[PDB]
Amino acid sequence: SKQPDKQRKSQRRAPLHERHKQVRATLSADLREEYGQRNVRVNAGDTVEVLRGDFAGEEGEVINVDLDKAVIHVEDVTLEKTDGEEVPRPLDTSNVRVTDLDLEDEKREARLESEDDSA
Amino acid sequence: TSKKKRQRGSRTHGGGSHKNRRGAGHRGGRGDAGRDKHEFHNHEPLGKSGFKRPQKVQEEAATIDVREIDENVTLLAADDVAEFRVDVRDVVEEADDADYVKVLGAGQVRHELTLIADDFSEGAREKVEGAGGSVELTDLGEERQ
Amino acid sequence: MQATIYDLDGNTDGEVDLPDVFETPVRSDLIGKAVRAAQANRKQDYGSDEYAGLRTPAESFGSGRGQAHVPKLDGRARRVPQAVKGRSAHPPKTEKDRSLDLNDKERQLAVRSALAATADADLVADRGHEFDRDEVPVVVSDDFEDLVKTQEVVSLLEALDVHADIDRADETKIKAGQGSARGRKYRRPASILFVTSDEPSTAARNLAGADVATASEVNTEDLAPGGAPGRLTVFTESALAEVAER
Amino acid sequence: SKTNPRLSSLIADLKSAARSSGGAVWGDVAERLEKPRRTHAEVNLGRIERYAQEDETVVVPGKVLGSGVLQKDVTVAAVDFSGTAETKIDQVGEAVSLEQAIENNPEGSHVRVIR
RNA sequence: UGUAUGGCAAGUCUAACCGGAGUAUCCGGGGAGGCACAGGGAAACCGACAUGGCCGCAGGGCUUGCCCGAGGGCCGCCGU
RNA sequence: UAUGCCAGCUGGUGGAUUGCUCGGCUCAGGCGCUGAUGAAGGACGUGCCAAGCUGCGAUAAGCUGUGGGGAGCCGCACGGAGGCGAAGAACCACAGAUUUCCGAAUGAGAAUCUCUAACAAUUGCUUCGCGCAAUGAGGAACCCCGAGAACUGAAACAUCUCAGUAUCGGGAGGAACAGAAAACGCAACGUGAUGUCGUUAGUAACCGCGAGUGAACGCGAUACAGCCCAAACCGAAGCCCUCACGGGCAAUGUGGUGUCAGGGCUACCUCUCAUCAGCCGACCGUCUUCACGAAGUCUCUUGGAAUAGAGCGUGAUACAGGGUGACAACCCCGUACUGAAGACCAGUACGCUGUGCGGUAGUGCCAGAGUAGCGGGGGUUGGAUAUCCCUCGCGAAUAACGCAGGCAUCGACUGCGAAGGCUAAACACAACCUGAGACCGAUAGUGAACAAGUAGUGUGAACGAACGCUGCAAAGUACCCUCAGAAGGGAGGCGAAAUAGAGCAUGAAAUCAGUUGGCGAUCGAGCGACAGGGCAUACAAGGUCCCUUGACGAAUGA
Ligand SMILES: [Cl-]
Ligand SMILES: [Cl-]
Ligand SMILES: [Cl-]
Ligand SMILES: [Mg+2]
Ligand SMILES: [Mg+2]
Ligand SMILES: [Mg+2]
Ligand SMILES: [Mg+2]
Ligand SMILES: [Mg+2]
Ligand SMILES: [Mg+2]
Ligand SMILES: [Mg+2]
Ligand SMILES: [Mg+2]
Ligand SMILES: [Mg+2]
Ligand SMILES: [Mg+2]
Ligand SMILES: [Mg+2]
Ligand SMILES: [Mg+2]
Ligand SMILES: [Mg+2]
Ligand SMILES: [Mg+2]
Ligand SMILES: [Mg+2]
Ligand code: NA
Ligand code: NA
Ligand code: NA
Ligand code: NA
Ligand code: NA
Ligand code: NA
Ligand code: NA
Ligand code: NA
Ligand code: NA
Ligand code: NA
Ligand code: NA
Ligand code: NA
Ligand code: NA
Ligand code: NA
Ligand code: NA
Ligand code: NA
Ligand code: NA
Ligand code: NA
Ligand code: NA
Ligand code: NA
Ligand code: NA
Repeated sequence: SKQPDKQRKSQRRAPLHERHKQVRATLSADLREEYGQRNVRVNAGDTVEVLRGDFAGEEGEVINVDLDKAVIHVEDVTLEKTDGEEVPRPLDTSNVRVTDLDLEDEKREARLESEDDSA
Repeated sequence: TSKKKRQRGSRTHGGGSHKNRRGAGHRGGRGDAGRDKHEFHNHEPLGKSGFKRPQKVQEEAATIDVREIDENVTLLAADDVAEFRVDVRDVVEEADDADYVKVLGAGQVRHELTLIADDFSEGAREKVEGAGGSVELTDLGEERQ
Repeated sequence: MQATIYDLDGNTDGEVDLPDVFETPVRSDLIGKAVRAAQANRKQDYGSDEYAGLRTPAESFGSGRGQAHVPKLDGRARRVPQAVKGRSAHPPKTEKDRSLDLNDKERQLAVRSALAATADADLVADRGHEFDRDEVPVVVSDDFEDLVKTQEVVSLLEALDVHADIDRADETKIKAGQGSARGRKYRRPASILFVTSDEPSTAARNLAGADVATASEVNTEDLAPGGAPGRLTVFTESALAEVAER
Repeated sequence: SKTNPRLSSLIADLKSAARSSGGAVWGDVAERLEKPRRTHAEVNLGRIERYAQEDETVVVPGKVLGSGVLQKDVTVAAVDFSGTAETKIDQVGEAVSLEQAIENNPEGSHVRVIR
């Protein structure tokens, strides 16, 4: 709807399969040109470049994608706990850009290429 | 700024002693209570007066004074011009749900008028004939006797 | 008077007589009344629950225990207006008539007057609109009604030295106050009104601050947003014509 | 507190005249228009016909309405006229706005106030 | 029932509702009906001064006290 | 100078304030019945570890199929262990499987268990056998039929009023009810089923003629729709169960005809496009859901972070709303445009099949009885003589008759056929879906933003709270010292910030600890206002002030 409370609500309570659209990131210029899409659903295989946080400028491989929290783990984008363990600093796909896609899934590549569907 | 808007701080809001604006006792009773006792003043006296005739036995006449006709004879260019001649029935509004159209004699008549209506007043004729005019009575108007 | 017609390039292409209505003496008081009414008439009825605070059998113990005669249940005061969780003494009510009447003659007169305020470069500039021009309203050929791209309308407006107004309206304001929580976070200046004849300009409507209307039903709010007369407007050859008999 | 911006100006103009020129009627009309609308004049033709005289401008400190008949050739000046009034008048004379009268006759001479 | 402001004015206003649309706003239509346009009388029934006279405020005129004097005041006269 | 007074500072207590909104409140559109095929509700179960909530039912946070969806997932719930998913899981839609016990609860009994084949009970049909069926109970209110107060108003009070209200009994549906004139009665050469809306009108009418109460016809609208029996005349030509056989019903009449454009019968004229039964069966629209969907994440500065400032650029049938480390059309979801599906409209409209409409003359063949109507007693209504109803008693005609038109009787005139029946659409509500807001913003708004009808109180009926906010990211504090110590403390680490460190944003007042200034153990109490002195004071936001002399100089005045 147009009411803020309902907007935020539908986004926070959206069922798992609708959570997919929440983890979409913009595609690089080449990839945009190559597949006819402005963005894509970030996957655990894709390579990405950080465009906004304190890690802006760094690239890495998407190590994890949580649909529930709508966040991703990017290789080397970490935080150092007190004990010394290096843990991941979650990122919002909105501040990220896909530079390389993992296309081992026939289905993903298919959708990624059809002109009538978006991946 | 209105009177209402200036009450905050007044405590009593114009009612005088705070012992005043309580219940109906402050009004001498609910509604017209005591209209025959403590508040009889300005109330019409008690009692019955007269009788009414049943609604469907009552006639309602559609009336108009000569003054109205006469003042607009020229303006009534959409009505017969003779040596004027007008059928009141077509002039008086509310002449449908009316039991009949009657011409009254209020004002002057500065034209020779030939008026046709269901009824006329003595003075309506006197004035219309005195101005060199005639008064034609409708067939309905043929109830005079 | 006469109004210069412009072609989709911004060049003069004849000119017709500016209908008489644009000579109606500007009447801001009447215009304001018409706009205040239109705004009130779309307001929604509201009010608290008829029974809020009354769902309780709370009673006053009366005298004897050194307590005020306040209704209480399970040791807590209730129902009365001075009590927490108590009823609201004189709350908003659904039954209230939040609408405003306006005589058709009075409203029609304000429409005509707002129309007239449109053909006054000084008024229009005072109202706040930004533009470099002398003739106003800005009249255009009926071919405007066939444009399709917003970008196209932009150029035309730049060619008419009237695009500055849209630059003015290209800045939303984030309002102070809780309107925000109810979906009224933003607000922006009113820019150009585009009156056409067949249908509202699909091509111009998205322009920042713009409003599109049709001569048969363009209204007071259209001509004088917020009751303020003199909106920078652009009529259509045929629009200008229809408006005359309003 | 008048609301009509036009009525306001008219009143300010009626004064400026009363003060500058010698017009006393103008200041008189201004003082009446300033008073509550309910006190303003609502005159029908029949009354103008009865007390107006040629070459003497009829000044109505209110509005002229169309009831009755007017035969005299007089120049009536009012704040406003009902469409019918203005029409019947111009057929035998001239209907004029106080704003015009103030200009044609700032001295407010040869005028008769009618309410 | 008053009052202030505003529209229209011997009239004025639409109600439900209908069409349009930018779709609760808004534009157009809708006068059903209401109040006003005549009253008096229980009723039957009957049915009035678009001005005849005098004072006179404001305002106007004049040859500077003298005229014309809306409104207002006092009478006449008219309907029942 | 103790005890101590006033103001402040540092720290606390407290949780106001400001900001925020996962909740409310209200309006609007759509849609709307469930249950013996055992509902709704409840009990008890069910997870690797499981207390609450949610889901589910011994196949127990689930099983199957089809479609969608997609590289993740194992509910809220972020642990530990482990597992599932390219054999396409998660998740969503439709359909199906399973679905304990109590519960209308129905074999019988019982505080959710138990005892020895069950429609218990009441009915209809009936193979007279529970063989085939029905009813029961629920639901937010709405709806219909019954029973029916009082406080109160009348400034007391009895009729009246509150009010046919509250509450109670019985029951239907998605809507109910009403409904094709024994009407109306602008009286007419007129209207033409019924609801409802606007008006008629606070009119007529009622009334200790007090207070108060209070229509209708008509009109303008919405939506429109009109039919079936009983009887006459026919007289088994009929209907139900069953695949069939066969059985049951039916002369106390199944079935044909017929229903005030009266019909039937007899004799003719003409014709059907009415009506009724049945078949087929939507468009559009509306509501919801879905697919697709344009353009910057470029420079410098600031910052922990750019959705900021300055600069450059772009889309727009899209500048609604939301998200994202700060103000984002162009970063992500969306939004405009186009398209798809489902539901409702509706088994309706249109179309079709079948039947056959109507007219003339003749005929006293037929046409609903405790009725119409009268009287006694009450209730109810605006209903007054003239509302509607109940009760007791009495009681008619037969169309050549009867009822009505606001007192009764008789005549005239006009209208209309009661005592049998059915009937779409327009209207009410708001459970359910979705949308909206000059509504509230955590003492508000629902009782309930939180475990909310929760905790808790009462034998019970019933009653009933409070509690929202770390951070951009848990980076949720390693190591060392101390200690009885997973306490606490010290030191230290993270972060822009820990005085953001866990009921953790901000953090008021009352008030408490410490401390600074002033006062202070010989002195008097509305705590101050106005004057004037002491002492005290970083900046900033105020910059004036003191003395000699001189000028001016009201009243007054040596
Ligand atoms: Cl009478
Ligand atoms: Cl007059
Ligand atoms: Cl009728
Ligand atoms: Mg593709
Ligand atoms: Mg409350
Ligand atoms: Mg504020
Ligand atoms: Mg009429
Ligand atoms: Mg049992
Ligand atoms: Mg009493
Ligand atoms: Mg009903
Ligand atoms: Mg009394
Ligand atoms: Mg009553
Ligand atoms: Mg009636
Ligand atoms: Mg039959
Ligand atoms: Mg009663
Ligand atoms: Mg609360
Ligand atoms: Mg007890
Ligand atoms: Mg805090
Ligand atoms: Na007072
Ligand atoms: Na008081
Ligand atoms: Na009283
Ligand atoms: Na008395
Ligand atoms: Na009529
Ligand atoms: Na309660
Ligand atoms: Na106390
Ligand atoms: Na309302
Ligand atoms: Na009318
Ligand atoms: Na529904
Ligand atoms: Na659990
Ligand atoms: Na189940
Ligand atoms: Na059964
Ligand atoms: Na049996
Ligand atoms: Na009393
Ligand atoms: Na008493
Ligand atoms: Na009584
Ligand atoms: Na972002
Ligand atoms: Na009786
Ligand atoms: Na009748
Ligand atoms: Na709270």
